[PDB]
Amino acid sequence: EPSAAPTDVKATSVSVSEILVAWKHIKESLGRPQGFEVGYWKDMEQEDTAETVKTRGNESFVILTGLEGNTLYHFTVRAYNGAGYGPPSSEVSATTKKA
Repeated sequence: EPSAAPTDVKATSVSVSEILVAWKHIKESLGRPQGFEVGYWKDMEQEDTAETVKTRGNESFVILTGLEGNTLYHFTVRAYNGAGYGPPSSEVSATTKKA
């Protein structure tokens, strides 16, 4: 079971519909993930409406696509493996571009 959240989490605006989320891998002494789950939600909606994307393997970023334009998004990232989900990262935010 992953025991720690990823660190150095950053969200970066890419375009009207894309945001890059990147993080640092967890120390192996804290567990070995099958991947990470990124939860994301629009600011004007609850965290309980969050959509999720899973990565698989050891890449420490994902470019989220199909996002609403000119919109503040919030993100958290957590590791996962067969035994379950690890704790979530600090929340980060970025806004998709305008017009």
